[PDB]
Amino acid sequence: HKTGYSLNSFYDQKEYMGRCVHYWKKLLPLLDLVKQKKSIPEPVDPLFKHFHNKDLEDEACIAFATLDLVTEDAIIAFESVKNVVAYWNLALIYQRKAEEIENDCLPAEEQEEFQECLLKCKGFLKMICDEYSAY
Amino acid sequence: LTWLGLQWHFLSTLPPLRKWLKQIFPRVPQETSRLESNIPESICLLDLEVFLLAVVQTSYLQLQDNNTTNRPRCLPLPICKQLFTDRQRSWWDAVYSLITKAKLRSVIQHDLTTLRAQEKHGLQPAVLVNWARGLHKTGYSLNSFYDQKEYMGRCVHYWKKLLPLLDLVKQKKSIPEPVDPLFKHFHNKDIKVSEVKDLEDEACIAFATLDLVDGKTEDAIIAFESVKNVVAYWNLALIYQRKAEEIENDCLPAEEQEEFQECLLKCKGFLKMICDEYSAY
Amino acid sequence: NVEMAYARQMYMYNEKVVSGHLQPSLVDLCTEAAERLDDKNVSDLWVMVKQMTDVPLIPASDTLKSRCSGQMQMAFVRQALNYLEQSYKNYTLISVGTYNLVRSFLNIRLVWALIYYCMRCGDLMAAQQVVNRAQHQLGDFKNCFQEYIHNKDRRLSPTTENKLRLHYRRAVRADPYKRAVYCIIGRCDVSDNHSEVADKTEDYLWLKLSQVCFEDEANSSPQDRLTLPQFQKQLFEDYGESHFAVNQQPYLYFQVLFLTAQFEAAIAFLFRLERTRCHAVHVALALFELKLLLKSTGQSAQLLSQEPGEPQGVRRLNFIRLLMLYTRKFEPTDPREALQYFYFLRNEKDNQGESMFLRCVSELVIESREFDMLLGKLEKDGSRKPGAIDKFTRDTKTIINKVASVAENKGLFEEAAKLYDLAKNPDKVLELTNKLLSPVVSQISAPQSNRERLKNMALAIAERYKSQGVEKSINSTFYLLLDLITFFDEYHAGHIDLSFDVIERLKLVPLSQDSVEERVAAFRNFSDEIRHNLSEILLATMNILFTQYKRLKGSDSVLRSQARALITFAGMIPYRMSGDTNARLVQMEVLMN
Repeated sequence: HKTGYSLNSFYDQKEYMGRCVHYWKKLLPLLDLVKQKKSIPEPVDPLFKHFHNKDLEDEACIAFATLDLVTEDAIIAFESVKNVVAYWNLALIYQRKAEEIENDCLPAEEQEEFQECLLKCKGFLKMICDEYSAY
Repeated sequence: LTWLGLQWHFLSTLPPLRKWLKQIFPRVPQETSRLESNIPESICLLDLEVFLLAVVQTSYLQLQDNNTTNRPRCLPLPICKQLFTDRQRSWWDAVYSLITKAKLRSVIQHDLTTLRAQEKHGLQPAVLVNWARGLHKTGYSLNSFYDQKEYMGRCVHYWKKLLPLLDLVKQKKSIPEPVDPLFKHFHNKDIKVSEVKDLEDEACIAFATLDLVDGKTEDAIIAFESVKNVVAYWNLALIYQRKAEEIENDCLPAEEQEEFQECLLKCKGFLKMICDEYSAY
Repeated sequence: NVEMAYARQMYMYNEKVVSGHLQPSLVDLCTEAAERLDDKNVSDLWVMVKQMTDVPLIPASDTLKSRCSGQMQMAFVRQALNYLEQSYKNYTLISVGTYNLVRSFLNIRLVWALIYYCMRCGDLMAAQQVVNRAQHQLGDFKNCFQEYIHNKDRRLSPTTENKLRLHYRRAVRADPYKRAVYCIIGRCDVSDNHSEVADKTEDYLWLKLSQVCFEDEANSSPQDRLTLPQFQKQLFEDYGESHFAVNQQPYLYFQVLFLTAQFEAAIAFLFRLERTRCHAVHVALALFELKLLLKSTGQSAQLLSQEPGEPQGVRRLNFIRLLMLYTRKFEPTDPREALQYFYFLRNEKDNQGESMFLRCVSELVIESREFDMLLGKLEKDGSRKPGAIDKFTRDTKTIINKVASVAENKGLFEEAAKLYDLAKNPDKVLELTNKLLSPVVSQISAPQSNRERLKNMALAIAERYKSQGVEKSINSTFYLLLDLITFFDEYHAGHIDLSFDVIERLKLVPLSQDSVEERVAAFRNFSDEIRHNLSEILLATMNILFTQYKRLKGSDSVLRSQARALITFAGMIPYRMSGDTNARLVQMEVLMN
């Protein structure tokens, strides 16, 4: 997804989001198995069976919001996920609409960027760029 | 509404359907999520404007047919009689009831299945051809790309749906229809042998233009370098200018020669162009 | 039997749906067959189905979300509580008019009694009558009831409901009808079941529904509020079925779940009920045709599978596996019923991208083997007397073509060939015929070695195509197979003369030293199946020349010339054949030398 949203091409974002959602979807029902239970009984190494390191909905709705974005329903769908990318999308829609027009939409930017600051204190480079410039 | 549309038709100028329908239908969004679900409660304004388009065309055709061959051609509201059909009024009744609202979905379900050209319908190619051209004009009208794109969506949908049915003119009926489903006629709606390829080149136009209104300048040109008309060359020429605004030199004689193609096609005065070449060239 | 009543129902519904006439009523048709068929379980259960599901629809492209939008709960409670009141009063008429039945019923068990009777008979009118009757000492209950009857969903004012809560907490906490009314109306004593008047399970649940507060009033106190997740969760998990008496639950717990909107749950339980297999199938199919069933992705997965990320508890059941198992019941006699069941499949998405009904048709009907009633008969004339497949669709050609594709994948040679031929598939028919005839050509055709039947069938398809005007390459290839077969029959009978005549007639092998070049220049123009027969043909022809030379010796220059021509052909041929055959040909040349 990162290398995909790097580019401009719609016909590249397409396949990149497709494979990203596919891998998250494949992992997803396996992500349910983690309750003191056996992950995959693999005595052999399939190609990569590693210990003490290893042990799609959110990016899907992010994808649908940026889909309709690529400006009211944009914010509508942007206010459904709540990660750093959601808060950032809402922050920059706020700045875009309220550079030099109205005040109370600036505290919106403020409080949301402070959710993002509490997120960046939490070790989140989950934004495409580091927040050391955003906050 | 239908009398006004008929008059604008006689005056050879398409209606401002979007304004009137925005005024009547207040809250309906402009598009649909999926074009496969027979969803009566996912109405778009554009489905309704498509109904209105073919309703105007059919009503005008029927009044033309009704032994008018009478200087007032539209016969103002009080003097004339019903111009649309009774079942179109039924669609109007039930859809308006649901929009400006125990609910039976017979009329609306049957009629959405017809309109969206999903699994089973009855209406014949000239219908979707005129629909597609009307929505081509309505999409080319706005400067807003955000609406242009979904309007190209409508054009492209009707077109790709007309493709596989229209190839059925090989000494064969389109569809045996005892009942007039939504717009069923003859000696107008039957599409002859020659204009199929014409519609196909127009469909190549519409598809490449869609992907131009979607950011893929690569296969946009890949597709636009296929048909042998004026539209392809004008598209490519604007594309060369735009993409090589201040990039390279060698790709400018290319636009030069393609505009010379367009000049050889203007020498015969081809008015198929939207804006006159005496301005662009 | 009752399966057959439901069957005739299904056949009529499917014929109407196909012919495109006005919508047939699955729900009323089931209830009506139940009206006729003296199964009180059928009558009551189907009337309950229609009378709880007869609410306003809302497709809105959202199945579970439309079924879970609070107004869905409001309409559910409306139909359910009204039907319950009506059935209670229709039993009351036995203790018996309305108020007379209610009083004689208070005595059948043995002003609040009359107002409670109006509540349990569904009459806000009689409630207000007894209200204005006893408004002397009760005061503001009349006004709160009037506001309840002025708000159509019986939704009280928030200040009024707080007043009712504090009022039942103050006084009615120690008249049971007054306590029940004040609590259910003011959303009070939500924890209390008020067991003083609560003697029925469904009535208790409807009282809890009257206690249910559906809105996000952040100023609604913590415990006196009922949310749908809490109520349905305690009802399904915590209440359990072994408490709800699974014995009478064949009419009762399924009913409680279907009236509290545990749709796939009721369907699962009544599917586990033996005598309710076809019933559960019919109810679930009605709902899913209404698009009401929230379905599950994986088919192999358990009858109820819960997706990851789905609202906690919303049950997604495999309609695929359900109806497939339900059709595996009567698949052995009523494949017509298999088709009438498949009628729901032709619109969905099979994971590869195939039609579900078409996949089921191919697999099931091919396994069922009744072709003439299944897809049609290529009659004595060769027209396709169409099967029930053209009785549901009009694309029997694509049906037989998908039959040919799935049958190719399923290794059925004669069957795939029959299906493709019915679809009029020339290349596929001829190619399968060539693959089959490559092994059955030379094999010693004993009495019924499948050899004579293969010859008759190949020649029959050949006469059909040739007589009707059906390419030339494959056609002449078949002619070559027939010629080689007849010549092999003569060689196996010992007819050396006719064998030589036929070998000269087919003009494939070098009969003269200068003809090796021409036959080798032609050999590259043959089909590979001919390169498969050339080896045996050459062995047989060399042996024939040797036998003719033996006759001429025991009774030869032309025979030796033919042996040398055969040597030249077999040596310069681009087919690297078994060296043993060349060795035996050289041995024959030597014994001729």
